[PDB]
Amino acid sequence: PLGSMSQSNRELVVDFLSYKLSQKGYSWSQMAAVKQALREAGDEFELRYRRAFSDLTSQLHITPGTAYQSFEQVVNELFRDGVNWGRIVAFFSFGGALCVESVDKEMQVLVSRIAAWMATYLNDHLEPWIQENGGWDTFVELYGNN
Amino acid sequence: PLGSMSQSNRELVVDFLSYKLSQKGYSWSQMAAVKQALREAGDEFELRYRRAFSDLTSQLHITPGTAYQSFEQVVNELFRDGVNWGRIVAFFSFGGALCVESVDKEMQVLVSRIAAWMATYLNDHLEPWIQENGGWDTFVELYGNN
Amino acid sequence: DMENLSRRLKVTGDLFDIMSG
Amino acid sequence: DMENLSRRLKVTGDLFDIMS
Ligand SMILES: [Cl-]
Ligand SMILES: [Cl-]
Ligand SMILES: [Cl-]
Repeated sequence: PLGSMSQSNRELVVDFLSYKLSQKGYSWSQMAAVKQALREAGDEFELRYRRAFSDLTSQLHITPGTAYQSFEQVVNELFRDGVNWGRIVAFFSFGGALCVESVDKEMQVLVSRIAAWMATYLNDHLEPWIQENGGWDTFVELYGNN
Repeated sequence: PLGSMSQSNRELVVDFLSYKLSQKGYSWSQMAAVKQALREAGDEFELRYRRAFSDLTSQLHITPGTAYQSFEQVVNELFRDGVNWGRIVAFFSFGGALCVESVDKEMQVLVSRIAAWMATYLNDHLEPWIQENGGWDTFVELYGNN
Repeated sequence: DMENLSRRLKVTGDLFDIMSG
Repeated sequence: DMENLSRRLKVTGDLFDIMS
C-alpha cells in the first residue's frame, strides 16, 4: 500500500536510535524513564522469582479460549488486599510471562489480547492508586537506575 | 522529542511486553523481526568496531551548525562504491553514535534532526537497493538469530 | 493452580516493595 | 577526520557482510 515502505523505514530509524540511547543510559523523556525503570524492575523481579520457584507460567495451562479467565483470576487475587509498586511490577511480569508462553506454544494470537487486558486493568483499577501515591514519577524514584 | 506521543498506559504495557518477547527471542510481526535483527546487528557491529578502533563515539566534533555536513560527508563516502547490508548496519550504528554523542554533550536538539537525515537517506537512496535485494525480510534471513 | 500462582506473585511483589524502601 | 571515520565504517561494514 502507498507509503508503507517509507513509514516502515522511519519506524526502524526511531526504533534503532531509541534502543541505543536507552542502552547507554540516556532517558530523553518522561515515559522513557518509566519504561526503562519498568524493564529493569521486571528483569529483577523475574530473577528473584526464578531463584525461589520454577519459572513463571510453568504449570499454567493457557489456551486462547480460556486465557482471559486465568488472567482475570490471577490479577484479581494479586490485588485483592491491596496495591503497591512491587505488586504492580508483579502484574507486568505476569503478563510478560503469559505472552512468552503463548508465543512459545504457538498461540501468538493471545499476545495483543493480553496487552489489551493489562491496559484495561491498569487504567481501570491501578491508575487511581497510582495517582493517589505520587504517580509514575514516584515509581521512577524507587526503581530507576536499578 | 523522539517518541513524542507514546505516553499512554497502553503503550507502557505494549513496551514492556515487547521488551520481554524480544529478550527471549520472539517476534510478534515481520516488523518486529527486522527491528530485533537490526538492534542486534548494531550491537555486534559496534563491538567489532570498538575492538579494532576507538569508541565509535570518540567522535569528530559535533556542533548544530556542522552536524549535517559531517553526516552527509560520512554517509556519501560509505555508499560511494556500493551498498550492502553490512554498510547499512554501519550507517545505523553511525547515526546512533551521533545521537549518543549529541545528548552526552547537551545538544539534544540534534537527535530528531539526525533521525530525519537517516530516514531521508534511507527512503531516497537505500530503499531502491533494499527492494532489489530481497527487502528487509532478506536482512532478517541473513542477520537474525531467531 | 492459578491460586498458587498469584500467591507466589504477591509475596515476591511484597518482598520487592519492601526492599525498594 | 571524516574521511578516516567512513573508511573504518566501510571496512567494518564489509567484514560483517562477508561473515553473514
Ligand atoms: Cl500512546
Ligand atoms: Cl522491544
Ligand atoms: Cl513492532
